[PDB]
Amino acid sequence: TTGNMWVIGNKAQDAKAIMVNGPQFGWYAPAYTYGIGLHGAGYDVTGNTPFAYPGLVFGHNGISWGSTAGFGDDVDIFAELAKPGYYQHGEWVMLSRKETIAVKDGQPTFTVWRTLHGNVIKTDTATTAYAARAWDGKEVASLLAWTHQMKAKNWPEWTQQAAKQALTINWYYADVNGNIGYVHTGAYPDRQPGHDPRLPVPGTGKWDWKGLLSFDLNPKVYNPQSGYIANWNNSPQKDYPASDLFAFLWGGADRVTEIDTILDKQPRFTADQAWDVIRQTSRRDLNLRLFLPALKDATANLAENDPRRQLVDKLASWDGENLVNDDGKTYQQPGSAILNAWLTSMLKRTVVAAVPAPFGKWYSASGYETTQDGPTGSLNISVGAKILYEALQGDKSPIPQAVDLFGGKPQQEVILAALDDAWQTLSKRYGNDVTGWKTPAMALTFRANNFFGVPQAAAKEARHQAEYQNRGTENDMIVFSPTSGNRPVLAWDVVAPGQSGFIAPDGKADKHYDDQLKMYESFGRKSLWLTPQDVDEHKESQEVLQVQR
Amino acid sequence: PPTEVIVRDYGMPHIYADDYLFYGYGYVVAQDRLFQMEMARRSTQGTVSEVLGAFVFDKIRNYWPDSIRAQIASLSAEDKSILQGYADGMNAWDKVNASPLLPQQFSTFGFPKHWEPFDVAMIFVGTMANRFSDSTSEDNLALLTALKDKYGKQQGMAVFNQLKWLVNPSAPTTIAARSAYPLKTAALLPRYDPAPMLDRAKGTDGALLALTADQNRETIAAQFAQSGANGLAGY
Ligand SMILES: [Ca+2]
Repeated sequence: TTGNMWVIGNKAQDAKAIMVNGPQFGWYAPAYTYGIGLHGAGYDVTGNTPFAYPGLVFGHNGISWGSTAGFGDDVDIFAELAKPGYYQHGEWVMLSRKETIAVKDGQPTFTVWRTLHGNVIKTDTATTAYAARAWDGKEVASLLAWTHQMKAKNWPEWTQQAAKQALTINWYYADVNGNIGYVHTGAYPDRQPGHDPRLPVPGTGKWDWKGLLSFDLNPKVYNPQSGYIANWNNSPQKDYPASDLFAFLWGGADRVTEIDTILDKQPRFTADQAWDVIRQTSRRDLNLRLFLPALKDATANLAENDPRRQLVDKLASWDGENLVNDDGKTYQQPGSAILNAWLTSMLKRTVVAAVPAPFGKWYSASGYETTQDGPTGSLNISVGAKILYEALQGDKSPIPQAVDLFGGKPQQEVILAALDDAWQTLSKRYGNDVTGWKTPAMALTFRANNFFGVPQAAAKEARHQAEYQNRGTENDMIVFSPTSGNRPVLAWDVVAPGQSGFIAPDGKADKHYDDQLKMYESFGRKSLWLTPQDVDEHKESQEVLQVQR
Repeated sequence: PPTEVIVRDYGMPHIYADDYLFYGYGYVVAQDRLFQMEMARRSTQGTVSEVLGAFVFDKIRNYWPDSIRAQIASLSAEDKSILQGYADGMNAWDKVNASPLLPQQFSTFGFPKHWEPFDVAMIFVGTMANRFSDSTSEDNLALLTALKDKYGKQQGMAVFNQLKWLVNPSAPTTIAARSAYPLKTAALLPRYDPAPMLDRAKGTDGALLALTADQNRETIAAQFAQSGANGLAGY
């Protein structure tokens, strides 16, 4: 539901292409994704797929593919009404169904309303009913699109399945000859001129969608000149407008730079170096690069004994990677704790101050603070930080500063004030000698509850991992035409805790209940087999059914 | 034999068949993940409280199932075979009910039933579509209303563009700028006087909290304030 990818075409070493995918849906027990190989009836695939969808969201067929979350505006809200269940569209037109909910140890009823724009989310009686997805009516087709693309053996046969995929999803392409591609897929609405997509529109007639934008408009690239295609839920393409989610922004501050900077530090990549990026990005502090110039020059005039400079010198001597100590409960460097403090104080003085309470709670987060069991998904630059970053840029930002976030004061003054806050709160917690600071390392968990918050295992089955890693729920890599070896394609992945979720009534766990769980933690990986020899040579069991019809 | 269909490696199954292939798939899944898959089926359809009692979350029932029913009904016979076969595969592994093979979790939680093509479809639609491709907070109008009550109509809307910008040309893009995106009413809207994002809460273990409506709102607020889009109340 976020997640990352880097396809490598000119940029591969000892191979023709390397696709490394790392979808981030959170970490669960049993594993979110499911390994499967399908052979016959047109298919010839191996990979792993969320919730065992018939279609393999991540795999290869001897071309490879993957997905990240697109985050395009494919959903708009129509503001429809004291003639109940009717709405005006110069005439009084609702569809309703009745739903009763059975309850185990309790009592059973409500109605759901649909307009010609869609389901009614909310009725504000003091004024209006709000109800529209560009992909409505194409859900199953989107499923069968993800299935049929598995049979594709070239760019055209692939893209014509991409264009039947109606949800906002980045798809990716690589093939045996070193060709790579990208299609920000999805149905999108052809809006009226004047339609602001960030806010509802009236649903009285004049603002209805004209229909769907053409697939010609869906962002695409094939064999780009950079020799790669990187993404971490960032803008597909110039002038491409994001989803309307208030907490979501595509600005100058973006974590995908952390990928891009790595993929430009050297001319080519082996399949090993490509996989090694999961490690690098995993432990990478995402805010140091953004705010360190500003901190560096806000404290340039201070003396060394000044705590506010001391903090910044500590950040200045840091490579921006977090490694947890052998005790398994602390980081080697206090950098993130420092930036978390400062950033929290800064947002409280700028973005939050400028927003009327209680909406300042939307922009308070420094993007670090988390509960004991560790982060629920990936880590990102927060919406507050991003806005702040545009303000720190000033006239270098294309964004018009309607309200000054610095309240008439110079940047350096607010920056220094937040450092003083940071120092007060951090010197209280870990004491007055910075070189002794043992700041809490972030942990990771494989929660026994699915993303809905509904249990999919016993509370006991939750698994722990000392080091949180900012990486895919699973990671898969495909390498095409490797110079060494007899195989045209080499694939790897890792489905932690393991392939099975089975526990027998006597409480005996399956052999493969837990055998990838240490593999995940160490950035290891198992091989994916495609060919009938490779499969048979590594068989552990073999069953044959007769199915009638 | 034409009617013949499984080999396993770290436990990963490979299916061999010569046509309705997805039966094999359905089968191996019901062996490996029968409980997880049953609780995805209940989650995507809002039937969780039928077995779990705090989850009346169920009121998911954010979609129109008759639409999805009708989509399935108009499929080609071959497309339909995927869904039909996966379901029948799952159902065959009847064997659990004949020799309760029953995952411990069913016993612990106190209730499996057969599947249909709808259920299978619904696993995708409940997750990829109704959850992940459905991201809106147009919460935005409530922010706008409050922004205007503090700065005035004009300056409010200018501050709204500073916080939720429509486009930003300095943003890193996967497709390098050297193609671009060729496609280059707020004052008609009523006021929005609590933001819906507050009526969505989960605890640290990821479980739903069963708070009161007031309390839930207070909680959602509190944790979003602390952790944001990447926290327990994030998206
Ligand atoms: Ca919208």
